[PDB]
Formats: sequence, C-alpha cells, structure tokens
Amino acid sequence: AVNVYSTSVTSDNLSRHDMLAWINESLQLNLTKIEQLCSGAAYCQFMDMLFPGSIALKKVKFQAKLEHEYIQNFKILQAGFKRMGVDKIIPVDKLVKGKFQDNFEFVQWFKKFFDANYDGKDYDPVAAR
Amino acid sequence: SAVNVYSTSVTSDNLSRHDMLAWINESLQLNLTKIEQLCSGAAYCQFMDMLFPGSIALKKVKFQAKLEHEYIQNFKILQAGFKRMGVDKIIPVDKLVKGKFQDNFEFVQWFKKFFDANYDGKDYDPVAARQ
Repeated sequence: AVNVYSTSVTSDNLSRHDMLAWINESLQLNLTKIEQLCSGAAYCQFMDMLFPGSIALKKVKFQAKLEHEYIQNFKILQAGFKRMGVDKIIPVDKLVKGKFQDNFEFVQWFKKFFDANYDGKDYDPVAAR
Repeated sequence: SAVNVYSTSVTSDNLSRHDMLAWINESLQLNLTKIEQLCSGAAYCQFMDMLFPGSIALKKVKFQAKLEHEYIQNFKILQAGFKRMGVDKIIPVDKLVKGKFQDNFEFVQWFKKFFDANYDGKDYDPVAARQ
C-alpha cells in the first residue's frame, strides 16, 4: 500500500455529508451518521475494493449491532492493514464506542488512504457482499 | 409586510452550493466556506436587517457564535423577525443548528428566493452594520 501520513499532501477534508455520500454511493449503503462507521464493515469492504484478497470478506459481519461484533470486524481490518504494509494504527477501542469525533477523524484519514491507493477498478459492492 | 414565497411560487433557478456561498459572502462581506456554516443563524438575521430595517434586534445577534445555544438564540431573533413581517415560513431550527447539510441547503435555497422577492435595492454596508 501507499501510506498516508499527517505530513502527506492530500485532498481537502470532506464534510460529514460528502463523506457519507462517498461511502453510500461507493458501497451502495444507507448510512445516516458518521458514527455508524463504528461497525468496521465499510472499512473492510473498501480494503477489498482497494486490494482484492486483502480482507477475509466471508468473516465480516455486515449487519453488526453489538460492540464485540464491531471489534471482530476491526480485527479483520487490522489483519488487512498488516497484509498490505499499512503503517497506520487503528484506534479500535475508541472507534467501536460510536463517538462522532473519533470516527470522523479516522474516516478523514481513511478516505485519504483510499484516494492514494484506488486504481479505478470496477467493483460491485452488492455482489461482493 | 413581506412577500411570501412558496414551493408553488415562480422563482429563479436554484443555486449550486458554490454560487450560494458567493451570494452570502459578497452581500454580507463574509468568508463562509461551507453551507453548513449557516447553522449559526447570524447571516439570516443580517439579511432581514437589510430587507426590512428594524425587523431584527440587530444588537442581540451573536456574529461570533461558536456554540449551539447561541445559534438557537440567533434563530429565535430570526423567528421574531419573520413574525413581525408576516413571513409564513416555518424555520426548522433544530435541524439547522446542528449544521446538517441537506436541511441547511434546502432552507437557504428558500431563503434566497424569499430575499429576491423582497429586496428593494437599498444601499447596505454589512460591515458597518455589524460594528
């Protein structure tokens, strides 16, 4: 993977509205709040899109409702990060609590990471699920 | 009294977000970068002062508002202006002050149409007004 740091030159940050548009349009989802990224499932799917085979897709819990399930999804994501040489520590313990500030900070970074690595490949996120 | 604007009124075309910010910024001499920043209610209050001088308690508007409760105070000033001028529009204050884009964009589209139906072309110095 191409790593993204606080010192990297990136595009402007997105509003919460435009960030949710990116997630929902790219993955054919229906999130209404950034806090919902606490489940880790969308991140797992974006890793599948970026680097097919990096993520254990069959193990991701796409309808997770409980914190321990969120943690399972994030452990899948961490394993994908390790596989791809991603030098970002994921603050899993914080994210899964569903607080806006922590989740918004991480998604801003993740979108920059995504944009640095996406090759434009076609992807059917419904078919993938 | 104000000319009211409804979904059935014939109006100008809607503006893009960038064109809407340019209107607010140029007219009030502000530097907003996002539609969501209209959550503070201050720009709407000043527009009412421009449209109908004396309609708004201008001295009570919080132009440097940073916290939600101050946003609500500005919107209550606006609601009082609307009542004074016979404006029939319900302001969705709770939705606006949270900075939600869709709600703020929908409201400002209406507000610009309302403004254009009512503006008489008077001179207005928005900086001098805020001082």
